[PDB]
Amino acid sequence: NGFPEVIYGAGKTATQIVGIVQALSQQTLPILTTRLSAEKFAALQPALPTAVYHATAQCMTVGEQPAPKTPGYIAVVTAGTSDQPVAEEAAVTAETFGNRVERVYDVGVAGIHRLFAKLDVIRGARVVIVIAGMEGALASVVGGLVDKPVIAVPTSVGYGTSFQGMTALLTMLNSCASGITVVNIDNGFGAAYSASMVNQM
Amino acid sequence: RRNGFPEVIYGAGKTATQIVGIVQALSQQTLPILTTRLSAEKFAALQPALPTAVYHATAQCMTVGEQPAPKTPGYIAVVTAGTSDQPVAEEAAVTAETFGNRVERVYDVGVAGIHRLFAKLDVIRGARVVIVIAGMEGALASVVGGLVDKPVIAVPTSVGYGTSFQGMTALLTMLNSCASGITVVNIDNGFGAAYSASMVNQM
Amino acid sequence: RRNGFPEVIYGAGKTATQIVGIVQALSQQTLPILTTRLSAEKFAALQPALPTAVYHATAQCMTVGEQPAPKTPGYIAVVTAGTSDQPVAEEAAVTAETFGNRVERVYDVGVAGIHRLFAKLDVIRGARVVIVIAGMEGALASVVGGLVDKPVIAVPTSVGYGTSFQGMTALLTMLNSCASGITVVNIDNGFGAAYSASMVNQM
Amino acid sequence: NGFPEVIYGAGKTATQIVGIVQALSQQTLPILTTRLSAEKFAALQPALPTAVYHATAQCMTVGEQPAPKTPGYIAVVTAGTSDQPVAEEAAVTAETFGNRVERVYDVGVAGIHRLFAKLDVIRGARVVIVIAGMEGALASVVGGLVDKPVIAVPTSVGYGTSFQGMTALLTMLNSCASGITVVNIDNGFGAAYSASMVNQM
Amino acid sequence: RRNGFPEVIYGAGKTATQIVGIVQALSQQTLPILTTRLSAEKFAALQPALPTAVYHATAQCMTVGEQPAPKTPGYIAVVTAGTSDQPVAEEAAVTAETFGNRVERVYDVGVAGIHRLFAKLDVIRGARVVIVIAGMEGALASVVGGLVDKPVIAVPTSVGYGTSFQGMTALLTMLNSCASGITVVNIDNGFGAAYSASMVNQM
Amino acid sequence: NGFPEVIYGAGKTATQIVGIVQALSQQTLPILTTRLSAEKFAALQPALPTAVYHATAQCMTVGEQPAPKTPGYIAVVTAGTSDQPVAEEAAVTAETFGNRVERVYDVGVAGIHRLFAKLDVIRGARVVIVIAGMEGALASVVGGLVDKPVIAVPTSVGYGTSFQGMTALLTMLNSCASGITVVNIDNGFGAAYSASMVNQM
Amino acid sequence: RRNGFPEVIYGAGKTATQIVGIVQALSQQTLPILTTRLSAEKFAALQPALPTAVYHATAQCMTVGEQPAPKTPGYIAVVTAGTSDQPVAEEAAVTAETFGNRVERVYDVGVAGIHRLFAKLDVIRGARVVIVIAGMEGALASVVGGLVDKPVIAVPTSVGYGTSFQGMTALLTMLNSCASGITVVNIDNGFGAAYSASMVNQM
Amino acid sequence: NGFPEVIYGAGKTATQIVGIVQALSQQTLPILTTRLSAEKFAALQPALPTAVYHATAQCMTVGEQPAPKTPGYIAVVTAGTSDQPVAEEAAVTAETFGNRVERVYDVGVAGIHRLFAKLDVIRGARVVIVIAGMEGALASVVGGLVDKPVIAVPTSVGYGTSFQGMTALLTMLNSCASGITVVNIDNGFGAAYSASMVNQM
Ligand SMILES: [Mg+2]
Ligand SMILES: [Mg+2]
Ligand SMILES: [Mg+2]
Ligand SMILES: [Mg+2]
Repeated sequence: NGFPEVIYGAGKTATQIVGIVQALSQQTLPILTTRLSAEKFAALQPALPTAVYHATAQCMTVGEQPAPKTPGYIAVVTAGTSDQPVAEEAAVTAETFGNRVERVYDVGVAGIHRLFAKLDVIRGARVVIVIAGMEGALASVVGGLVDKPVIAVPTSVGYGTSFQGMTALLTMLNSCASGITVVNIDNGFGAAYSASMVNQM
Repeated sequence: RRNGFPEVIYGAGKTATQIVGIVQALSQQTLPILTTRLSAEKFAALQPALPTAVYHATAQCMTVGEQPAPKTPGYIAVVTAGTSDQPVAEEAAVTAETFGNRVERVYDVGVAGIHRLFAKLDVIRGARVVIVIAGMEGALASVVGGLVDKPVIAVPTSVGYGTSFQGMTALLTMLNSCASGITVVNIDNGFGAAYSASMVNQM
Repeated sequence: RRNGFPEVIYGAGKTATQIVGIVQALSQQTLPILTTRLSAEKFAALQPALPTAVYHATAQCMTVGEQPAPKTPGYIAVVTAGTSDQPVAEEAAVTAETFGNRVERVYDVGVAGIHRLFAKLDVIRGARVVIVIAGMEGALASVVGGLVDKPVIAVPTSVGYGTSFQGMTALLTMLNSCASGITVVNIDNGFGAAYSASMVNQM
Repeated sequence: NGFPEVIYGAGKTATQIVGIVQALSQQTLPILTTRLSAEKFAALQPALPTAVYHATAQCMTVGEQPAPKTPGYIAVVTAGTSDQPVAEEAAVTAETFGNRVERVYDVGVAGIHRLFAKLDVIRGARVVIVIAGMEGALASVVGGLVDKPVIAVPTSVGYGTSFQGMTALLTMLNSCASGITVVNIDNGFGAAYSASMVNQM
Repeated sequence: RRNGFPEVIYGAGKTATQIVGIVQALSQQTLPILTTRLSAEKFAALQPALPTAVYHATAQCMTVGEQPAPKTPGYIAVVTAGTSDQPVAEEAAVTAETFGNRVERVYDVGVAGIHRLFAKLDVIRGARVVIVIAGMEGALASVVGGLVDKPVIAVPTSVGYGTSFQGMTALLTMLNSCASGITVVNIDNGFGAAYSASMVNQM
Repeated sequence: NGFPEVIYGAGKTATQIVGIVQALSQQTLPILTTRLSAEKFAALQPALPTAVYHATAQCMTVGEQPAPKTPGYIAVVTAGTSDQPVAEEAAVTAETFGNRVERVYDVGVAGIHRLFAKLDVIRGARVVIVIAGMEGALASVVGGLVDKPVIAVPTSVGYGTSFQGMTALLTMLNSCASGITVVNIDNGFGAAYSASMVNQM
Repeated sequence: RRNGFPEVIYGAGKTATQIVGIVQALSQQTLPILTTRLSAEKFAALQPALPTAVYHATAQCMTVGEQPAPKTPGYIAVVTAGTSDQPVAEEAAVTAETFGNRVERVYDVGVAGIHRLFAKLDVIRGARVVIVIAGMEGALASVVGGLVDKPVIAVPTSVGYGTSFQGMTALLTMLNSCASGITVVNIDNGFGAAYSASMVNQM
Repeated sequence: NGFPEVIYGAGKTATQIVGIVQALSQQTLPILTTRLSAEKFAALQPALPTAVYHATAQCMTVGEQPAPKTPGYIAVVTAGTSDQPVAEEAAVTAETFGNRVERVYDVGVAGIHRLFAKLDVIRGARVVIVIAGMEGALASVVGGLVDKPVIAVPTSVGYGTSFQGMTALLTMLNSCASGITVVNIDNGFGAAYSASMVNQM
């Protein structure tokens, strides 16, 4: 089929992932765990010593770390430092599928000059992924400045009236006619999954 | 006591003769009066009743009276995202001028083509205050906010396609951009924005 | 710089003569232009002004210009749930073809009668991308998503009975289906979906 | 009357259920406890040793476990493993009322072939109960494929934009013209109650 | 394979001739067909096209075909809160009868005057199923639910004053009443309620 | 003026109420504390030994318990046992203001016969106060059966789709033409305050 | 049994002849009847049918019958925020008078110019009950509530600009003001407010 | 530039603020920390002993406390004592930027006479800042009584139907034609930032 396996680390218990990981990882393409608790990564180190963990990403993969299967790369960009978790969740997921990924972090619209410094890197990426929370303006900015496919991920980070990310989700929908397609809140996985399919062309 | 304010009438709540009954009752102070949000038909039956009255179709407002020079040399900037927001922006611009301010309009400056914003950034930054008006693309307030170090009044507009929610999303996004002096007002309320912007300009 | 894109005009924001003032001003590049979401009356007063223009009533769009061969041999699939979503789907299909793509339409493929989906599954799966369009029954994006291993752009539609919320529920359900490459766009935004789908098809 | 008794395990205190269970279970049809805390099942074992507990269902019944009062059975189907709690809450409630119930678990639309494998069992059930959370598509699928009464239960399980189950509740309402009638979020009890009445015909 | 169901057409999505093109194409099975939610003008241009067709203005539905005896001796009860819910209730009643059920209507049984409910409680309780229909006063489903030990399908209606939210509150209240067999359907969906109620009546 | 004093027990700290209670209760009409924590009632017993506490009401009054200043009484009615807290919050507040109050508890619409048993008491009360949460039908029922002023209080108690009491608030508004006026969620104080004014006529 | 209440008909739910069929059927008790929320056209076709009927255009209500003296000497106060709330307030005032109460109207008492409230505060405070009616500026209920020690029934109105949400925000703000006897009713429900206010006035 | 630096105390970790404070406070205008945890103010005292902390404001500034750079002052007014936190958050932020600020606290509409006692002070302030939560009526009152620029801040404080401050945000928007411009919930920083710009004219 070509796609690795993926589970639901937050939806399952501390060991149901490992009870089915051995029934699902019978020497096949590497495994992926999304939404894994920072504490539950320690309660499973003795069960799988050959496991790597990404604290910022809250994801863990046990197996092969593939190589670039395409000369083009995906660009993950984020406005503030508060969205770095869901950014790395998308980054390591786009890495498991076998796509080189370039990280462009802390590039909010409050400092728009920071984007034009890294615009040459963003424009030369087969797909780009915009991440935002409070006032998801970054999507509209990169959408009108980059004529390449963009995936938008809203984040639940923020305080009052952000509505746990709902008001960023509505922003990036309202600027979709610029080449932007948006997925669900905190769904860095679904963005990198779709971005991988577009990059694997 | 009056502190130098022109008179304002809500043109949508009154009938075609109730507003001319309040204009001719105020036609003695020599200070210009203003009427907001009145339809083109609400004025068409008035042109014979008020020969000394001028109407702005795009702004949907009417002002009648001798309008003297601006009270302050500073100018406020009315920034618009797309062509579909020209009504509300002109509603704010024509009412901002009536209170006695100079106003430099900066229209069609959406994020779709940000270079248009950097073209007129010098005019926007050198203004006492800036009023941002945007609809489906509520991002414009965030961009201008972080690029100007002067007060900003954001005004969402109801024009948009689906999920624009008659400008409700534009309201939330402008609210979540209160970083570098962003301040939002009600939906479509170009007047109240220019009301607050006139006091800041004439501090 | 232009990278090979046809021209697009928002037909709902302009008047009947403002769009023919922009068509004849662009009638020199020989590259076809497009106009989205213009009413049948907004075109009826134009047929004498543009003899070389064709209109799609179901799509509510107008394209004028010599349309050459497709730029890529791949084809995108426009999948529709019910007969009531034919407008938006055709809006996406006719604009997806203008950018220079082949498109194989797959209509009336609702979950009410899933066998109709398994009938044309071979055509849908062998396409470079797939655009799903659904209204009250937002489930179609979820089913096609888990059944095709190609990118999918979901487009909710406003048509529906009560609680459909002008397609708002269809938006939420398509958003909660981002498993196997599902990606949603704005309500009724068949154009923006096909805009993104054209770049993925011509990577 | 024919119906057993039922209480509100989460709405009452640790012993108000037992203070009224003896005033209400004076040797009558078996008793039922909905929404009972996993901890409070241990603080009441000494008070009623003849009590059975279902951890997955979070329900406990003290008395007779009846037999099938009708040759037909009710089918409880669920899309993912995250809805198994409210599924078993409905399953054991349909069992107390005296209806045989067939469980068809982990049958999401992401793997639609899993449903057609068990479709012969679902189609031959006097009533079926669909359970879903994220993108409640399963209801519409079974509704258009099974010409038998369907009850729909939305679940609060899920992350962003699921709105604690609200966005599944709206989905199954919008496909009611296919023989689907939907109840409240996490209300596995009300679904099995109605499904029992339909089965007891 | 068909299991004994009459044919149904969504009269709101089609044009005045598209539904008569589907009626005459089905005028060979001798099994009656049904059309829901078609306007009185959508039928007025049809009376010459279908002499063997009967229309129910209050129900906004049309049925054409030889309608035989009921399939089961049991009867379902259609309970209505106020006079303003007669349209949707009759939409459910006329479609519930077409599938081959007897139906005993119980109208104007609002909580404002609960004695009217206790008057016809004997008729309601002795029915195989009961369909409750209510608008601003969504409480009726809760009262009947706790008073009958038979399945109940609740149907909210969009009619109401402010805060009724086109029947959205009626939907929530009927949802929070799932105690004694209450089960809610979509807004105004009298058909789908009667569709489910026909299968329960003919178990 | 005639009205006792009232504070905000949940909005203030453990002793700001007592720091201002002595500046506000300089030998005047009795004092009232709304929304007081069950734990904070113990951290203040040494500061005011002449204080009475109502655990169910989560309110405490320090001073005179007045007598009926009017021969008529207010009736507080509640559908289920889960609304008894906010019911007693209204009951003891209507008692401080000097109105006799009759309690009619556990009278849901699921057992409508329980209401007609106590309808003779409800109908003879100058004001009545309906309390409800899940499916606030009780208000509409008593409103159409009692031609006397009714105050409606929605409660935050309930599970899914109750929206922390929001969906009961909308119900009792939609049946206001029957002599019903509704206040805020869990605002038993504001109901008894208004009911007192109507009774003190 | 009737306890002294006039008759009330929902004028919006019935047709132009159904309400005159209920008026002439009640034209024998000599007790006046009332009809709420009927349009000016719904009465224009009635003036010949009921010569002994009077209509209130601002209130959109019609009352027919010999109206005797007030039942109690106390008076209720109907307080209005702006000129745009005169319809609903008059709907409450004319129905409050029909039940047999004196009512002292206090109009145009918005927070924009609070001195107008302190001018007529003596009249408002000395009333048995007070009904507050406000739209976009829902603050008026909070101000009057803390300034009068008599029961208050708040009534939000649907009139407003953006974000007023057809008076939904006015409903929330009046709900969050339940401090000194504030009690809110449904949107635009001036009748139900006056229904409750008549029982409190005649305790 | 003229503006001091500001961080996000709640969005960062216990020391990321200090890891970048020394890279950002290389002997420049004073530093500002918004939304700082009451506990995290103690875990950083050994790292910066020359730091002052405002418990009510939940903000801490390390450096110069400037002097009035303009003879006019900003007025922060609040209705109840429950909004004093976000009030002091705005007060100390307007103080860092170099504006004298006058505090007018506990001035709700329930006691409107308290406002007219301090109205002479409010009217003589180049900018005023209204703070409110439950029934944000105070903004409309001061807006119609003060012909000077007003900034409105809604607070998340309150109970039922306040919707974590959402229903105050909608109130002050609906009275913007009186010279009122409103910012986000609990955003005392953004209000004082804008109020400073207006005062620095
Ligand atoms: Mg682009
Ligand atoms: Mg079916
Ligand atoms: Mg009554
Ligand atoms: Mg002012």
